[PDB]
Amino acid sequence: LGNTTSSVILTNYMDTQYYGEIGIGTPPQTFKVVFDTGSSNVWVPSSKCSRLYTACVYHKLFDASDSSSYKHNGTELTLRYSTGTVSGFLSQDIITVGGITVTQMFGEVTEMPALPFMLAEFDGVVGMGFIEQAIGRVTPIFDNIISQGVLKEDVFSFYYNRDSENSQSLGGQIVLGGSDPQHYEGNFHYINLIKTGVWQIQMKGVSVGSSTLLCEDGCLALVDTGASYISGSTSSIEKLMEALGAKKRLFDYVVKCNEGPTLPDISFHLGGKEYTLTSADYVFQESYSSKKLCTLAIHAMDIPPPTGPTWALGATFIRKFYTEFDRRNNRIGFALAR
Amino acid sequence: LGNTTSSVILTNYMDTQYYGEIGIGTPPQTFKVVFDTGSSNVWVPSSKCSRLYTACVYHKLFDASDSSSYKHNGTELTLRYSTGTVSGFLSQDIITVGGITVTQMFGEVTEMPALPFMLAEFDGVVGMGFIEQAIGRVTPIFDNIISQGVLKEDVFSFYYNRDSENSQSLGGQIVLGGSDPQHYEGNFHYINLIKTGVWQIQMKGVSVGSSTLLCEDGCLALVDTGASYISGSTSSIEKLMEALGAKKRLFDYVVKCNEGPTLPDISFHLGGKEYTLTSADYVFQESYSSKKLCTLAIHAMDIPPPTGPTWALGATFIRKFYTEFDRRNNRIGFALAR
Amino acid sequence: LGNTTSSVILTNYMDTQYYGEIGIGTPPQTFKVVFDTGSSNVWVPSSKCSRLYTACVYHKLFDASDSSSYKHNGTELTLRYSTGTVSGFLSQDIITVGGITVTQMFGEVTEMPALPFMLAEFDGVVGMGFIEQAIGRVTPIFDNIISQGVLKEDVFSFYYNRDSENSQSLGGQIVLGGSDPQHYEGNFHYINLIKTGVWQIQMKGVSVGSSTLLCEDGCLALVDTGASYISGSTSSIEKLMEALGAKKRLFDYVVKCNEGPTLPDISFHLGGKEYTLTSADYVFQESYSSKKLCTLAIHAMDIPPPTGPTWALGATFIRKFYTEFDRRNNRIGFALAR
Amino acid sequence: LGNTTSSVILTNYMDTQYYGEIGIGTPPQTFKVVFDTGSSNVWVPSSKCSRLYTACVYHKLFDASDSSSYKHNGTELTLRYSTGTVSGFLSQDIITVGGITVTQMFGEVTEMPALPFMLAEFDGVVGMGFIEQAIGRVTPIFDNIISQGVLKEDVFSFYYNRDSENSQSLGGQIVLGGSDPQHYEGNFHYINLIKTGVWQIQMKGVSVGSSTLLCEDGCLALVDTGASYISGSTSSIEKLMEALGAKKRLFDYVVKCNEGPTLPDISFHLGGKEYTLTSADYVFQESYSSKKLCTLAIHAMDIPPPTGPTWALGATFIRKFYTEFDRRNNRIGFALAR
Amino acid sequence: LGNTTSSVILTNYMDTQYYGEIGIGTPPQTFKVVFDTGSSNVWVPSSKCSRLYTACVYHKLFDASDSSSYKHNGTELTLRYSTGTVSGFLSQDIITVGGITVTQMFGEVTEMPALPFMLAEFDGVVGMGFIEQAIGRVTPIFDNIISQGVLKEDVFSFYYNRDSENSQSLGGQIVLGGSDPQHYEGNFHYINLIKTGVWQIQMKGVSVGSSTLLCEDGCLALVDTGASYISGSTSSIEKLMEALGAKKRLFDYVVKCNEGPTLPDISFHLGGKEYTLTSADYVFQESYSSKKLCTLAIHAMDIPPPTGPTWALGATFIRKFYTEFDRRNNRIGFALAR
Amino acid sequence: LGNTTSSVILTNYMDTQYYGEIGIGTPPQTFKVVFDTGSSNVWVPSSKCSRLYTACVYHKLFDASDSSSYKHNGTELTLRYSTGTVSGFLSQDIITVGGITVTQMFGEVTEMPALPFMLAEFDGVVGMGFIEQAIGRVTPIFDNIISQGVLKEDVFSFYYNRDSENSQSLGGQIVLGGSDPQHYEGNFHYINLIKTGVWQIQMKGVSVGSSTLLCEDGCLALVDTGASYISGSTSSIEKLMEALGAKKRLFDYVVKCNEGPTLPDISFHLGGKEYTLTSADYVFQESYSSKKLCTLAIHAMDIPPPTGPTWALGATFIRKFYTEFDRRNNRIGFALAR
Repeated sequence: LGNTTSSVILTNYMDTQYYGEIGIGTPPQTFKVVFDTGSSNVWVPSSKCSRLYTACVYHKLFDASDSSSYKHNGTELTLRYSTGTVSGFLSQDIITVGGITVTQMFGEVTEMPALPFMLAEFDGVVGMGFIEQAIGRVTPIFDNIISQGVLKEDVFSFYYNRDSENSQSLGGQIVLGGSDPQHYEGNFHYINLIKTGVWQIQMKGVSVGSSTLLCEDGCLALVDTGASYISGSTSSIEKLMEALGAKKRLFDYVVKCNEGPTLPDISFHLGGKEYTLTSADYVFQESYSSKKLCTLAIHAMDIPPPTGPTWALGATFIRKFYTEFDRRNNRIGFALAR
Repeated sequence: LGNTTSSVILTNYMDTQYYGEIGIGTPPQTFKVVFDTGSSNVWVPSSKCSRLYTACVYHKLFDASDSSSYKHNGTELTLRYSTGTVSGFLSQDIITVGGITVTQMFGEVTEMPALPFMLAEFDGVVGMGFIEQAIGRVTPIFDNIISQGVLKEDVFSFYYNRDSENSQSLGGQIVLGGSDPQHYEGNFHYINLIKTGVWQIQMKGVSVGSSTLLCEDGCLALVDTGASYISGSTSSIEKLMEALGAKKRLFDYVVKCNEGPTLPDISFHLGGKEYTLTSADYVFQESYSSKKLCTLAIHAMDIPPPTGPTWALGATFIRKFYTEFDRRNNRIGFALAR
Repeated sequence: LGNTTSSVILTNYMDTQYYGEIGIGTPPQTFKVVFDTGSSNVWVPSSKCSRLYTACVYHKLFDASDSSSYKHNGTELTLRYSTGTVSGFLSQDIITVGGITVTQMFGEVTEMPALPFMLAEFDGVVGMGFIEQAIGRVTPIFDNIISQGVLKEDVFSFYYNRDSENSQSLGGQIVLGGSDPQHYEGNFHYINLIKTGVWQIQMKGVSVGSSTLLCEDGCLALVDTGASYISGSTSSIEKLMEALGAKKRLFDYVVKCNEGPTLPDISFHLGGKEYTLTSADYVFQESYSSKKLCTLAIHAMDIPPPTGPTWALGATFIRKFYTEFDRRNNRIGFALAR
Repeated sequence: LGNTTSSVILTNYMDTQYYGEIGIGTPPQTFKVVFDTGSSNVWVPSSKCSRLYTACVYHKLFDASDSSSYKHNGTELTLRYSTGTVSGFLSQDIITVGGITVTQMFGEVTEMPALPFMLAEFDGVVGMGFIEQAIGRVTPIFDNIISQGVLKEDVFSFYYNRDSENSQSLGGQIVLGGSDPQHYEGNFHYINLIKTGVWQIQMKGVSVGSSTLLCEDGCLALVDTGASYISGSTSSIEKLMEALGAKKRLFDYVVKCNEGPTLPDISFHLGGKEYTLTSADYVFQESYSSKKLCTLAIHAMDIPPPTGPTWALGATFIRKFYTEFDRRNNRIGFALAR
Repeated sequence: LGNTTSSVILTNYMDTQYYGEIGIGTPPQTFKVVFDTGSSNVWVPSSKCSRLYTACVYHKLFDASDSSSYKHNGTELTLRYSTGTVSGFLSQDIITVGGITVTQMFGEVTEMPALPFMLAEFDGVVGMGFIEQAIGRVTPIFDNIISQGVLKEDVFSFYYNRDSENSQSLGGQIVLGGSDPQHYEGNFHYINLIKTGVWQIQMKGVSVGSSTLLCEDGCLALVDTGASYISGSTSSIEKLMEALGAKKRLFDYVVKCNEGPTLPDISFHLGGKEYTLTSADYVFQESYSSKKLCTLAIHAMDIPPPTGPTWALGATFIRKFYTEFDRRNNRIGFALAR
Repeated sequence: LGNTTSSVILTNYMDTQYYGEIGIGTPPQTFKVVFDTGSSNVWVPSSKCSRLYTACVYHKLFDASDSSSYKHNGTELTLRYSTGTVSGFLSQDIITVGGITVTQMFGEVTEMPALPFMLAEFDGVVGMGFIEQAIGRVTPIFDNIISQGVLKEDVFSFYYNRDSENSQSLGGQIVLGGSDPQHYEGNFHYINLIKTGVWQIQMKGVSVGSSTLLCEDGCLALVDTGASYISGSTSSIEKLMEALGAKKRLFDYVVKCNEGPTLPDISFHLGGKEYTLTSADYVFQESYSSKKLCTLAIHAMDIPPPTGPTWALGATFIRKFYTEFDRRNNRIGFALAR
């Protein structure tokens, strides 16, 4: 341990994508990345990404030939998420994350599909997960930063803000090595991980207003900074949505915008505490008109073993509760807001 | 040289005006002022300003008749900024800035144009530039603070925050006599002034996306805490804006609001570091609508000789990079703001 | 009879709620109320309304202990509407309605459900119906005002305006004791009530364009100032909507906004006259785009005996036709506009 | 004392300017003027106003050279309002106000600032305040009308309507010598002036929702027909706005438009009655959008001694309460407008 | 052939109607008309159009009695389009089209249905089709203009612009007698007509991204300047929409607005070339929100023999490709843009 | 009389300002100027303009001290337009307009009001009116060009384009000594000037839809290239706007944006031709929203004797009709622009 922290300011795109800058190379090539506790690899698109993929013409590409600290590896890799898949090869270089500099093995991505990566405002991903789930067992970036012995504590924290058209306010902030009390209130309460290797905790029930109608007898909750939404299994979400009176439009679940504020609180029972989102927290009140339909920030996602079936607590949850991921103690701390 | 630093808390109005409070006279008459490295005089509006100047109706007015420590001078002065002019006369009184008290000659302004000053939340200006550029050869406030030999270093530093809808967020901060490590990370990187007497450095190139398409044979950068935006020559900005796909209007440049988030990076090559802004840093993202127009915090400003032609790096730039102004070593230092 | 009238200016919320001020107590506690010909009791929320109900934390509460004219009664009551139900107890106090002061028994409401009363911009309800339908046979407020012998005529009238974003114009007006010719044109034509005790008239047919396709052989029409919409039985409305080419979205019936103006007039045959709404009168033209769906201000409502089955002519109808409720003659007068 | 009352019809521009017509000279030159209880001088723009004052280009100009009943005076005068200043010189001529003809000294204004006067639909001002506050000790118009002994009572009354998109709606009305019972209901309630010479009364408290949180040890209220809004001291309004959740901008305070309708009541305790405004009365509701900002008709205005510190009750207040100004008994009467 | 061209500037209404001015009569009565290669008759509404039809009260009517060049014919005619039907009688008069004057037989229309002609922003139609499909074998207007021998070439061209809220730019342009290179780039490539008498060409396939999944083994394509959209048979469009992942909302096919840019190019194989529309060309991106649904500018239309079954390439196609209809050579030329 | 024509390319700013470049002095100092048939003097802003005139800070300033061909005069002058006034003094220098060089007396302007000139993209004005209306009897530029006997005809012509978002579109064009057949079609139609000395013709009537409801006994039309709009007397425009259903605001008239496209034609009867504008020609269609307000390019302007009362036909009109100004025959010719 040392005496420093490093923060990275995040851009909020439409409350569904949150990303910040890293630099790769000497001199640094700068990319927009999602900092993702739900995966463990660092990747960006390659200058060798063939321009067949519209996604690669529309994102910043890493040119290894322009860095005097680049070292070749070549080993191939396929990274696949629950919503999309990328593929490429391993390279080594220096990565700057809020003026921490760290030598890191990462993926230069050469196959990058339009679905979904044309919708991505970010270029790549910095996996904040554990080595146990890293592809190619490449040492994750946070472990390499812990190895430097500069960070005040072996934790990192996430603030995700609510988007506003009347402010140019920060979209979010990640702090490596600690937390920022400006963005939460009170004190952390922690829930221990079921096992090291995944940012996943036991959940003891999910209530809709007055009744634990879901997850009686327990279920799993991934805390996923790379997911836009709160997610459940298709069956859990069907039942949640019936309880709310929301219905599947064509693609998504909606409520009449005026009735949004009549919807019940949703509480997630974690570590003896109730983490409660109100309807204002989980419905996109694009308006409050009785003539308009409004979407909810909750979706089905059937996550396969070994990680799933599980709920995923993504940006929707994180906007409400500032989150501290504690590697030393294998636990996740939450605090409100702000 | 002593052992003092004073900080002044600043208010951020709409990401365009940053100002703090000074007290003039006995008893103190308080004023909201911009601390401005692009000018070297102090002024506030005067009680002798005709109320046919509506700007004077809408601001705090120094009344000499209520100050027991006032000393008459009466010498005429006119101050010219690129967006407007003020005129009045010189007076001397005691000024408090962050618990430092200094006897100072300042302008009492009696002619204060509606455009731009009806649009100012601030009342006046504290010039932080050098005596060389002082109108009427009046000794600047920072030279007079140095002469007291209380300050630890002959330096001052600026932190400009992003806008907030929260009361708790600090709008910004000036430190007299040092820098605040709580608002920057990594290390300072320093560029020497072309010449003492102006806060202007050499700029080695401006790149927009993946091309050094501007300032290719070097140019000038004024580091200007009193400017809201980044500015360049009309021809430089025309070229810059062609590359962004932006439309020129009367006073600004706009893009379609849906286009904003995906506009390219802009980098400024200063003293052997690239200083990169993303679109989130220079677009006022107020909507994601394809039907609406979103302003960029970059504009044309043709500054004349001897200082210009020059780029000016204002609040758009300083928000991302904590800035230290070093009078001892005639240099400017940048570090990543937090 | 006397020589006075009393008017109360109404706020229009989104063309679906219309409410104005009454004061209760000495000194007066002011509430927002809907003036409702479809019920006969006065009620407001109580200071004794337990804060379990989010609705009670979000509405103004009557504190009996702060009125020197309050007299206890205690008798309990349940008031239930077609869309929601309230419950509480009877109290007596002085109620001011446009500077008429009247001693009135009313309900202090202690049970107030979030569905629908969290959507209510009004606090309570002033029932303008007859004693025959009053709960607890509490003398309705208008009968108590008639008893004073101050009103020029034993009638009351309603103006409901169309909402506009470009005006701060009156939302509506109720006149006790007469009418306001500024808000209608021409002369009233009256339809007699089927029976005293309910504001309900015989309807002789409903035509969609050129054909009385509905209510041949007669049907009932409640004139209901407490209802947002024109309503029919589920079967009547299914057939009306098929005739218009409107369809059930998920929650509501919609048309493409561009096709709104192609929809046929709807005429209600009352008292030998045709009361005609055009499509502009019954469709919420939130836009006129061929890319957008627009909702209609007509809904199904199966009203149970003894009052139903019946149509209900609520705000949608009243916006078109200024309405005079004539207690002396047991009839309802209509006139256009304006 | 005689048997005449004259009414003047007023135009309502956007709920912010209320003005009627006077005729000056022989033949009459007509002017749109605000009748203003917060000032005691009459002025109109002069033909001698330089056309470099754009405000003079855009208004009606009195030309002395076309009036056979003009009498020269020529004494300089300056008039200062809280939002701007006019300057010119004194002239005498015949003025007709509602079919009363009076010989009157008025200001011919030759200096008329673009801000605020380019934004005025009106040309000039008829001061209805007392001689005590008259600049240059000029006898006010109402004192000269009283001296004719034609008026029934030494009183005048104001009715300010809500805005309308209809041509038929009367914008407002001033009655000279009485009040119009057609535009108020219930009874007048009277408060005595602190002192003759100013239309200022004692205010006993200002409450926001269910709490007397302002003016708790009493304060001052100017009843100001020439002001658009209700105003308080900066500190009073900061506190008021904190309680409403409103954001301060340059010239106004805003809330999110969806929040407007549910903002609390504001009450003004005047002479043993509470005068209550709902949010519909003080919010310019232009939209119900969560993304838009809606202005409040309440602002900060620090009026200096001897008149201030004071609240000012302008058109926001007068729209709800018909106001009678009684010079005989040095009092102000309020009744509920209709 | 002569040496002139005639252009007519078109108004773009919502990207779905395009119309320009013609004058009929001496002196000219001016009408808004769609210039329609998909029909061959000229018609406008008649002054003799009974006002039963709301469409006729809402459009400009031709009064024969006010023209000194009107000559009676009387022969009746019914014109029916794929979306609506009109009926009336033949008249002769002088028609001015961009200052070409031509004696023309046209239909005075006396039966004009609200569906769809109440939605029409245009008054009438100028059929640019061949005599073979003219009703009453009335010589089409372009043949009568060719007969004058004034036009530089026996062709006419169409430019249709994309609508913009930030410009008052031209909606479109038709050029009789040639083309305007300001509105296309590069050189025409032509496809020959299957047969003279219809503006219809052979199509050799329609691909969605990478695969000719439609129209393998050939199909027909009408080039129809009177159609808003690209259309196919119901079966072709069902399959196209499944391939895109679009679905039938209630009335129309939609995609989530954010996913619009992920949709594949659509290429129409005509004359050995691929005419490619991107998703930006065929989806109405009224927004790009993940919370909103967006409609496509492609619809089913089962066109009956002898002309159909066929695709129709209407405004959606024409916006992308500037179109030259070449009567001399019986072919259609296309060029991009602009 | 010689054989030269010169064209000057104009820039279209927002359909409201049309201007081209002139060069003054040796070496040339370039200025953006409106070519204005409604005035007869040339002026540009002067370097002697006080920078307390913010308009002068924001425009190009003629500096006599940098011109070797300058000749002093110094005579004061003031120029009055209907929307503002400029003042300064006379100077002589060489002016180039489209490759014609002429020695010219012009105004150096030292007083330049913020309103309207802060809103001008142009710097100054080239008066194209007659010597009769020249302030200070200064010979107008076109009289001095004629005296060189280089021009083919004693005429000049104006083309004003519609606005564009394209760079390639020419904003407009003035031809000195002829007309450009590339920008008009059909034949010119000529009206003789009421009198030489003003570009004013007789107008025989103004019709709105199907009724000559204005200028029924004849009136005056100034053909004014320096005016943005069509203007009439206040009373004429009130009547015109009543017929359009438009609302009057401070500086303009608006309709609901959805109403814009269906507003009636307006025709101007000039010399035995009707000149017809559709709503597309005089509405700034920025939206089709029922909630938004759309400005008309028609306004009230009361021009005084001897020139007025008069209508003025500005850019709204000239955009549709190519205009030739014939000094040889004292007439104005119109043809349909293309």
